[PDB]
Amino acid sequence: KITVPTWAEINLDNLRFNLNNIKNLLEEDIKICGVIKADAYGHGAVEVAKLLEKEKVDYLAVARTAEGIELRQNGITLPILNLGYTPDEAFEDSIKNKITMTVYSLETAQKINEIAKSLGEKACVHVKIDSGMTRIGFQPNEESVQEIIELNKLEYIDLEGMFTHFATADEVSKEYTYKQANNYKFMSDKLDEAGVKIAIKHVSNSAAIMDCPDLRLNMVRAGIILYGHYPSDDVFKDRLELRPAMKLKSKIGHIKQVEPGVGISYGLTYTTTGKETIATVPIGYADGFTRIQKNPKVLIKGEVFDVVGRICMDQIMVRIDKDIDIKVGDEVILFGEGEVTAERIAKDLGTINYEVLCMISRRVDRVYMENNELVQINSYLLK
Amino acid sequence: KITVPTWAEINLDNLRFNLNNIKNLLEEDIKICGVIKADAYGHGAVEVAKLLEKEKVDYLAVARTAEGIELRQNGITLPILNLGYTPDEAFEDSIKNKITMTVYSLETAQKINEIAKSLGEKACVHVKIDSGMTRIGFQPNEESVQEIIELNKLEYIDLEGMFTHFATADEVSKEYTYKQANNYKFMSDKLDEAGVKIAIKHVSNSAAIMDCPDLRLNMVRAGIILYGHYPSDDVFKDRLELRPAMKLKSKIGHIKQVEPGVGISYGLTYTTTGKETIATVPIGYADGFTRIQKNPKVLIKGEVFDVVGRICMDQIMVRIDKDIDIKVGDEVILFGEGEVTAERIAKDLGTINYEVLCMISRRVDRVYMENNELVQINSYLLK
Repeated sequence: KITVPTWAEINLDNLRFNLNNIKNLLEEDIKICGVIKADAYGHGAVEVAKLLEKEKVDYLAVARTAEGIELRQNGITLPILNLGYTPDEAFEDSIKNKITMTVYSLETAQKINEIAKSLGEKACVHVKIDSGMTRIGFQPNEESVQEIIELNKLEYIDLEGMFTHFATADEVSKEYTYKQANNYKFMSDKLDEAGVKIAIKHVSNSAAIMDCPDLRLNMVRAGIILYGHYPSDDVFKDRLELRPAMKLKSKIGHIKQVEPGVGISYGLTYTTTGKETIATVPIGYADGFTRIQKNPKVLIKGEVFDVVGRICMDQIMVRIDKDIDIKVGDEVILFGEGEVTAERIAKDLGTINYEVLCMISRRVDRVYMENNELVQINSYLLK
Repeated sequence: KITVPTWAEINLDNLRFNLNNIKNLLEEDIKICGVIKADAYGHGAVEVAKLLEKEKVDYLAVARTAEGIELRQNGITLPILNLGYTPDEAFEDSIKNKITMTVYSLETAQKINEIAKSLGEKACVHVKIDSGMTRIGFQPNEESVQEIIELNKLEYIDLEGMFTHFATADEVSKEYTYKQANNYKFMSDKLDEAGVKIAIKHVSNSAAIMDCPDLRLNMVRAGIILYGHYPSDDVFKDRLELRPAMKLKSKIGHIKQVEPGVGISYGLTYTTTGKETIATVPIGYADGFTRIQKNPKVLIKGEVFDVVGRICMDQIMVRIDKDIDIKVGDEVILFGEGEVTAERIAKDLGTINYEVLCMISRRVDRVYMENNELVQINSYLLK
């Protein structure tokens, strides 16, 4: 089966578990969007979507046209929303591929409308509101109320949805978040006033789903929690119980004994003290195991070990100070188990777990496990 | 043509320029191995090999079996070396695809042979000597020589080459490097003494190529210089002229004016002081524009601007203070031009230009320019 040295193992049961737990927090009538943007946060968008189809999620969310197109190429039938910007050049492909678009200007809706009209297709859109992330969206005002009314008028535009996103929900203070909600409420009340039916309204991310039950609306958007990681440590964790789905793994490729005072790797930034046992592992920075780390660690045979020297593009060196029966080809865990977590690496980096998950590079095959079985291998390099 | 928001643009003319100069440094006998591990350090391996084949390089190098196989699968016929570890699981595929394997043990060589025997195909190998980077390779001792002698005696092994790698060649002092060279010399002398023929002997990287003219053997391996970047700032730069080949480009997707005192993006880490023009660009950390950056910058319409806020997965915010005529849709350059360099980003990060080049995500399409013409677009996601 696995012919790569380094790979990412995704446990399907875990995803199933997480989602079901997610469901137990929701009333029968709240739609779930599974956010699988960025190759499903590194987990593999196509496979996750398949799973999400099996489990009857309502919506899928992507960041890019191609990302959605990818799923469609692989026979995904669920509804897809592109959470972000769609260049004019992609409008036509979006329509043809049934990618719901996000819009924050009437101008855009008009170009889209022109294209759909040409194709004799109604193009479906979701309107973003800027409630204070200040990233994309209509500003929450009367003009924008009018602009939206005009938008909804266009034929060849089906204004399915309206949504906003939250800056601060993962944090302890929800003041900004509720303030963000009112601004959305303002847009909602007004368009409703003007008789504009928007079928799906949604504002909640993972943190909001956990922390903020009064914010359901039509749909919620789950991202990180789907993969068994928390948004922050300040969310109400007891509310939702999670297993991480991913392990980053590798194999010992060389092991040897090194004399005292020998330097390792580029720059010779480490030297052995005494005779040391050194294992080389074929993962490096170009796999997404970043050189920036500083206190990089690995798990072998249940023991944590320090990565010594400079991390190379394709390789790392590890010191074996505990004594254990190891040999070339034994498995190594970079994160995903025990003490080695995406969270740990992230803290060391000063980034967030989301980035570390996303970091896994193209050449790392994604290997899928179900009921403790290898069920699927995906290469991004090979046919 | 380009339907993606964010792409990497590769100038072939630049690679050709870079190679030529490199070629200009060498005798009419010294082989070049084009080192294209990690998707050609991110520039797209297949396309880069194609060019390399066109300009007649001798050998190609990669980090993984699949990287080699990807090339083969794309019609590349040049000899390929996997500089790294090969798993047992991958031996059959290497033999079949004409991938030269690096070997640093007799035991692994026997295993290869046994496999080569059953396929009826001679398996071609290069032996790695550990001369002081302590990564992979034989220890340079007599016992090693003996084994190599033994190795060479195996039937479906063609021992084509021997090589080592340098830790500190990019440094001002070359004491370690020459020290490393001697160890190799030792191995090479002993083996000649034993009459083991060894067709290609090689040790030099880009740095050695530039500064260490005496270390050509049969072949030198060029990586970083091929892409028009320097291994370190301490090399003899003026001995080789380079143009960088890659540009990370995105497009403006939202512009707005922001009231004073208003927070942007995650955790509201930036607050607006007065009325500020803010552009939203569809690149983020999951494209490899890492969140880790303390001082992210972007260049638009000739001018550099600060990225403001925490970087998102797929999005950033840019503060436009100087006045220029900009329109949603206009191009944005993250790196590859002028003041915005990979080196800058690297310095900020605390890393090296090599990692930045590598960080480019799967979803960033690779766009190839020749003669000021777009000539090829590549999606890693579609088709």
